[PDB]
Amino acid sequence: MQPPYIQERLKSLNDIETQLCSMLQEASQVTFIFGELKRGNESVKPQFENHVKQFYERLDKSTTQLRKEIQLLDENVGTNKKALGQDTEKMEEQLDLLSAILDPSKSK
Amino acid sequence: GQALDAVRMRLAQLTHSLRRIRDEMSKAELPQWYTLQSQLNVTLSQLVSVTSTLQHFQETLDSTVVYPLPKFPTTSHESLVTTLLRKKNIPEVDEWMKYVRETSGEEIEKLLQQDREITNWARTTFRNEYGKHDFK
Repeated sequence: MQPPYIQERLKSLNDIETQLCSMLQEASQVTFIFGELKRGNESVKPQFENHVKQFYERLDKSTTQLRKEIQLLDENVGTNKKALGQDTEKMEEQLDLLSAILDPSKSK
Repeated sequence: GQALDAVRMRLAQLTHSLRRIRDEMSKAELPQWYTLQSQLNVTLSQLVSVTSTLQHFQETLDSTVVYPLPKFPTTSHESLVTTLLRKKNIPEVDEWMKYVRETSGEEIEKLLQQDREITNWARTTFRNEYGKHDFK
């Protein structure tokens, strides 16, 4: 499996696009609510401020976190290799098989 | 005549752009999406410029009075004259805004001022929201 650092990096990226999807959804609801606000019912007027504020705060911190990720790219620089040992490990397992062949009491 | 000349040249280039987008859509194979977007945006902004310039010079167009040429023969070209003379809209747009008005349907004036205050309030609210977070 990959080293953990890459794991939380990909988790943060996934959070980033989920936040973008949430921003698009909230844009959909604010566009929806503005229609009836133009229609002329004032009951949903208080919800408009909350929706706008949450939309803007969702737009800002997502870009901020993505900026942090791109910054991490800046200092992460400088921080078949398996083949060099690959034959060796193959060697090992083959002899292990011979051991299983060599002992008739373990072939069950 | 200067205003109508500018209208002429701009509408001619708009028609040229329409002919362009036409003969690149008429091909049996659709080009790349990006070229279509570029053509769409260019032609559509050109239509915007057409609308704005036609708006600017309404007085010159209105002042002009239409009259057929003495040399132009109407006996043989009456069909051509009637073709340009007619101005009634295409019917589908007509019932289109008829259904639109049907759906839409001192009271009207005070709703109008209520819309004014909602517009101003929303503009101020979004100005405040933009000012809340530093975007630079």
